Amino acid sequence: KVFVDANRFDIGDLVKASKLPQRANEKSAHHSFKQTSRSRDETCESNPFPRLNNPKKL
Amino acid sequence: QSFDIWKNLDRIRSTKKNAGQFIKGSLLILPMRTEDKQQFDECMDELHKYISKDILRCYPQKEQKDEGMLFYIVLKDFNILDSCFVLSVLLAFQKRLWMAPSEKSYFRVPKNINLTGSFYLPKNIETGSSIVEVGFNVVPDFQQFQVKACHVSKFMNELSNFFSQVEFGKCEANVINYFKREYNRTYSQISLALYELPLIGDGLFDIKSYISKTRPIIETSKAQMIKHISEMKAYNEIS
Amino acid sequence: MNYNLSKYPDDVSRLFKPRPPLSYKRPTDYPYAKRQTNPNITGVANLLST
Amino acid sequence: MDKYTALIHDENFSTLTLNVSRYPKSLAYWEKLLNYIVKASAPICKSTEPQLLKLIRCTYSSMLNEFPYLENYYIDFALLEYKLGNVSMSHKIFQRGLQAFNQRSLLLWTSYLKFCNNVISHQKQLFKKYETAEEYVGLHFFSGEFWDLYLEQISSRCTSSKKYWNVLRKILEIPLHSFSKFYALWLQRIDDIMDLKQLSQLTSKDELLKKLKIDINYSGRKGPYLQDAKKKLKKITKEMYMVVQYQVLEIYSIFESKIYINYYTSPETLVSSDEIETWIKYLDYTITLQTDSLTHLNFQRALLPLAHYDLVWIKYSKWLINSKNDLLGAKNVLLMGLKFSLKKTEIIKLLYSVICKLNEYVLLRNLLEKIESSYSDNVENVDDFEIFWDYLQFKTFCQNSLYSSRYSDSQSNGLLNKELFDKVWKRLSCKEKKSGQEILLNNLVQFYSKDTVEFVEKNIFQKIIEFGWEYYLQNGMFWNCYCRLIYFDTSRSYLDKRQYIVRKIWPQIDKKFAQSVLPSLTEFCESYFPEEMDTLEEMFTEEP
Repeated sequence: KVFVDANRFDIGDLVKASKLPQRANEKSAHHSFKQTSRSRDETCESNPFPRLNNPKKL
Repeated sequence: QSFDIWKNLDRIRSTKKNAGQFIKGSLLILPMRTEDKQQFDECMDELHKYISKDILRCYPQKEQKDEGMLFYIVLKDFNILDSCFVLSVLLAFQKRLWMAPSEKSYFRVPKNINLTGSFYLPKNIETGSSIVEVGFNVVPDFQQFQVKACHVSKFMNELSNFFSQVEFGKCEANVINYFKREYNRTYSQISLALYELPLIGDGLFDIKSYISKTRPIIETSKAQMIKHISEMKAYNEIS
Repeated sequence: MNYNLSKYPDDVSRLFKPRPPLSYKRPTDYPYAKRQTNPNITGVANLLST
Repeated sequence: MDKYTALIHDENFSTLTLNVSRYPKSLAYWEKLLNYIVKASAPICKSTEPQLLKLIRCTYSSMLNEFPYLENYYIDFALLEYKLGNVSMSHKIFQRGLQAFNQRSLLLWTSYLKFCNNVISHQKQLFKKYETAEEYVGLHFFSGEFWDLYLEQISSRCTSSKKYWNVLRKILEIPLHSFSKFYALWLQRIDDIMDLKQLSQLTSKDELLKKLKIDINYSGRKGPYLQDAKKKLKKITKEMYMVVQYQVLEIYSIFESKIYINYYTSPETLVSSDEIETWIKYLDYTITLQTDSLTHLNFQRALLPLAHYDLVWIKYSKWLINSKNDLLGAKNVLLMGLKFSLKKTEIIKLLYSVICKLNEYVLLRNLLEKIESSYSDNVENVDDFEIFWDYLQFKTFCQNSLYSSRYSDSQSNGLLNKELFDKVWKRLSCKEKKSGQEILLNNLVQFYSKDTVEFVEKNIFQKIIEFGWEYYLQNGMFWNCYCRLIYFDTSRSYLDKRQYIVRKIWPQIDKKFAQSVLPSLTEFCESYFPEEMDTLEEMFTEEP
């Protein structure tokens, strides 16, 4: 709700609004990775133990 | 010197180099508790006679506990002496009940006792020992001060040496309603934290799903410690 | 001023930072409700006699 | 029907709200309730239904009054109220967020300053807020973002460029996680200097003239002398780089590499065995350095991951007692540690002692009433003995100090005041259901006088015999205590106390119980009566 930068309440609508049309098929057909859109509706229950899901050291 | 407030007070009147003219916008709030009200009212009535009513007010709380009354003592616009007089009288009187139950004279302070308590000043002070500040104060606006266990004469002496240095500025008119509301919020929070002392397991924690969420990890933890002890036993063993 | 609606790459919109916001200093003239030229313009038939 | 009435007649709302109102301290129910109310207004703007905005505000305010260490929800509630039109409320939301963290949180200062840059529009006031944030959360190990934000505002507003050099020289001595960027600023900004009058931006001209043997007002050929100047200042910066690199790399290699979790999470979460150990070592490190803002900050930083554990609440309070000697500070730390920690017993036991040493006894007398009223005047029947015994010791201290001594030779009546002895006897009457009976017995036999011991022997021990209760008759500690009461009485001579024990206690114990009573009574008779050991062995020989 804070760090995603697309679900922020102040600049929330602007990021979705200025995404751009992408009227090019091959623009989306270039990249074949995942999008990883983290929703705003997520809760505390998922990932109950943070160490066991494999963490990275700083 | 002596243990009579008036001799110490006339000493601190004579020797303190403009001990009279007061401190601009100076307000001090000292919240004090008593078990019985009728012993308190005699001390506060004699105290009220000597000090101007505008300078010193006593705000009772709503009597929510109904057993221990919590009276705020507020000194607005006090001199360098009035503070010494009121603090010596009240700091002795709230400790008179425990140590000297027989003497019973509200302006003479017996020699077995030492003055110990705490008062609040606003944060917008500029200070440019026996009275120290606190770290980690709990009321969001005010600066808790501690006075640690002195004679009556050293208390007067150190209160005058302290209030010479300090320099107040520009609070609101009803900041005292803000302190009343805030201190009552804080002790309502700690009372309602003591009311959760029985109710931890299943009272409000949905233990039925928490146990099922952290049962396997306690089990793997116990496995890892048993493996640790067998590994450490094989490490220490001469064999 | 963290995330931009501008088409230009974040590189180009580092260049177009504005100045800091304008300080508030109180107005010195008449507000928009009270702005009027003078009413009570008196008559003209006084002039024609004397 | 509108959004509010439609939301109320929905079926999920009663279920989510009843699960929140049944289980308050579980966080996932609160977040499910909150996401449902926010999704139930799919455009949020200034015209949405005011009966529903009042409910979103009550939900967020009540959650943050329950879970006050949730950093991200203060930011989110303040940004919601900033969307809804009023910045005046969002200032208050951030400021109670900082105050519940006692001003030492990095994330709320960073988000509050990136908020406040837009809306405060008065330069000296915004810089007073940055100086406030500096003096609280400046020396944080990850505060590179705060200082870089501060230098951004200084380089965009100010026209003097002296304040930049000042602030950057203060960055150069702080051991930050990413100090090499704040050194590279200083290096390229020395290298971007042009003439000799600008070397007084760094330090004073006499410091240069003494320490580095360099004159600003050297007029002549100023090419080689300026290059000599830049090389000597770069050498001094290299030495200060070595000192900050050593301290940063030491903190990182030993302590800060091991902490993985820096966030509040929820009251149902467990912190690893690794990180309890490295937070205790890292606080013990920090206390040695004798920087006080960094020590309060590291304690308030360690109270995010394990606020509830209470290891820190006690360690922080004992630091305020015996290293800095600020004892009301250590009373307030435990008063705030009651609200968060779930294992309150060790804090209440230390708290009683701190309150007694401050000579604030009415606060103790009032604090005991909240425990003896939190169980509804029935602390005598509490499950955990650890609460009751810590209660009863300080209640006995107060009850001796109120009512003067009732017995002779100046003896305060201890447990045997008629108000406390009832609390003792209602717990000795439960007989095996409540734990810790032996310590009540063993703490009731220290009187060592005539009429005091006569009271104890007439009221507890004789009455346990008279009721004939099987738990205490069975148990050897009871008869060991009932001998040790009489034998340490200083009112009897040797002959009458020995004859009283052997003639009128030892006959009363039942021979069917002898297999449990004899191992505890044998140690007594072997320690104090080696002569009368054969009598005790022949009272319980295997053949009658």
